[PDB]
Amino acid sequence: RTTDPVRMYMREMGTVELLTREGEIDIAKRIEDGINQVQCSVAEYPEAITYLLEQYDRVEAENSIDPELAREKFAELRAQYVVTRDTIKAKGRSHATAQEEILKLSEVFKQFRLVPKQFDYLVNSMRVMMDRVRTQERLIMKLCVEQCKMPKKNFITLFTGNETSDTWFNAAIAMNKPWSEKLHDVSEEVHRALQKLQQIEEETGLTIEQVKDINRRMSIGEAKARRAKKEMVEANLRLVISIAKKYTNRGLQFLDLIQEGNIGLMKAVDKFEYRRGYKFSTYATWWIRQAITRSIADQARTIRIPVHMIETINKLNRISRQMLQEMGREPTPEELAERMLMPEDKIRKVLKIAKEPISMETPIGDDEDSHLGDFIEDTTLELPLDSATTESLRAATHDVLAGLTAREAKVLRMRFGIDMNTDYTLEEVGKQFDVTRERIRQIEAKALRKLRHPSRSEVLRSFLD
Amino acid sequence: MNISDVAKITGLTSKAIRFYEEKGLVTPPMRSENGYRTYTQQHLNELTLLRQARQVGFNLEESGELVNLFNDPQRHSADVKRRTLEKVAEIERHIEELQSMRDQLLALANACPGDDSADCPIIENLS
Amino acid sequence: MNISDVAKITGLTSKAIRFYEEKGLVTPPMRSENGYRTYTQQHLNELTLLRQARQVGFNLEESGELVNLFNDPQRHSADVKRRTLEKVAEIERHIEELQSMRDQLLALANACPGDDSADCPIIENLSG
Ligand SMILES: [Ag+]
Repeated sequence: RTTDPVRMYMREMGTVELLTREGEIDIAKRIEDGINQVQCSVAEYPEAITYLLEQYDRVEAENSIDPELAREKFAELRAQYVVTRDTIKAKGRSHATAQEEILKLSEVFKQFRLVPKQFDYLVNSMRVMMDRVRTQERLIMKLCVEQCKMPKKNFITLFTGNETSDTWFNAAIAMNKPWSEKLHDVSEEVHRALQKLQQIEEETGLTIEQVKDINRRMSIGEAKARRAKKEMVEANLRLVISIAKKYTNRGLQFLDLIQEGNIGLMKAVDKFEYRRGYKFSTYATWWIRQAITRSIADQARTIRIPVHMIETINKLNRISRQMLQEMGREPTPEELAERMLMPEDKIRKVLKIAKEPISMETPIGDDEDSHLGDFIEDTTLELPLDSATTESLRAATHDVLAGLTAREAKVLRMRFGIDMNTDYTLEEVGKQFDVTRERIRQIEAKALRKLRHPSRSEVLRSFLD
Repeated sequence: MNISDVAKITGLTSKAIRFYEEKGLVTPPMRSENGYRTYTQQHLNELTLLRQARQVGFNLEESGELVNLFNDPQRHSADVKRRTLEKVAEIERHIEELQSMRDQLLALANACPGDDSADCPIIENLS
Repeated sequence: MNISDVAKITGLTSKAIRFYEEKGLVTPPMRSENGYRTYTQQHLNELTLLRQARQVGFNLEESGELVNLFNDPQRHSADVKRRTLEKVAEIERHIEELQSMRDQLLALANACPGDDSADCPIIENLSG
């Protein structure tokens, strides 16, 4: 109903409701619940044991805790794995005490020492395992729902049963099935995929239904964490629109700084760690100001000056404003250089790269008839010299060197590149004619002694200007 | 446990230990899965030992040969003692040649306190 | 006069004198229409003066000042005297640093000789 994107952005902000202090700690506790759901669901995964084993191998060569607790508290899950592996895989998979040992392995996981690089690896490995089993189910659906004339409802009732051995394949060749009698015409992909599913199951050491509900718990916890992150970032858009007042200069628009503070607040969500007892606005202020300075350093300038030189030139502008207020006169580079504790040539160098280049549509004249661009000199200049002599000297060499009735002109035209593509040295022109370099040098000196005399090369002499 | 705060505690700079990390001088620490590097207290002991070796006037090759036999239970202190003896013998040879230059030169430059006359007997005798 | 026999006279090679030419302490010589450096008798005197110090009597930071004051040509025999007094002050600070280093090495480097008793803590005592 409007035309400004920032006003309907404010409308979408006003659609959601803000937070009080108790609402802030409630959304922080919802973030904690969304994190800890994945933290306890990953304890039931068999690859977490190998992940903690490679973590113990990484910290073997190593406020903070002592490393002895990292050496001791990263090896009991290996013992639980080697006392569970004789029950979860051997002597049948469907067992109650095997699931009790699985829960015992899961309840000893709280020795986290959380690192954001460590958290990505288990999520990535479980996501590509979920992607592998999902494209396995997708290719099975492509070979069974689309082919052999049976709908999607005749697949899930046999898919949810075992999905381990060959019983589900000839379960789809049921009591009559005249449309699905093509056995060997469809077997060639499905048993090759079932062997891949079986080797995946023997890699994880568990049936496909348990890892299916484990990945469903992963998706549920990730969706709940995403909704908690969404309400956290939506309740704090007043923070970015209230912090974006102090950086409202004419280098960028408002919306780019707002959406950079949005990703700064999104980083501050996972960098919050609310158990210290602080508010989200106070710690998020630093991250959003960092994102705002990063956007005003990378963007808001045609010539992209980096963030450290942006910081030094902002300090130089503040020192120049302070010396303007303390003196009244224009700030010389000497006082700014001695107050910056930097040499003066670096001060003038960062002063040279002062601001965005004058755009092409500024009215430098008296009216709006002639803008900029009608005053720029050509860098690729084509002078009367550069247009006339660059061909007339070529014609003069083609006229004079044609009088050279031997191979000296043929070895001199490739000595510099006249009527040739690649410029050659004496060695490359030697291998064609005269492999000893000094023969070509002596014939070049003879051609020089023939051409340097002001008798017939005076037209070549007049081209020195 | 990072490298520049430990350099500020030990009195060093980060450029020196980064140049030691560039060559084969300091043992490479494990990456802390970020844009930083952690230090073992044994690595800090090797760092301050190499700083004490460089501050007194040892060349960095012989101090590297000292820190290669550091933080290990072998620690042979006879061949490296002979190597440091050859190092200070080369240092004393440098001292001997510089003092040879010192008592070779210093008896010829008494007069001519900066006049505009183009006559000096030092350069025509040396060359 | 291409500098090859001149290089055998002065006792150097083309690379060191080329590096001297690229620095701001040697006067620009003559190029005899081929890019080759030409050195006259005064240039030969400057070359033998800078090689009679850098390889014999001085380092680059003092021989450069000597060859800079030599092409004045009004030479001074007391500016070089206070220059070499500052130079011998610098090298006497240098040799007192090296003799303190030698005394510290002889104080905290004595250990057992070559035998079956390894793991000497003398390197740990030098660590501090
Ligand atoms: Ag004189």
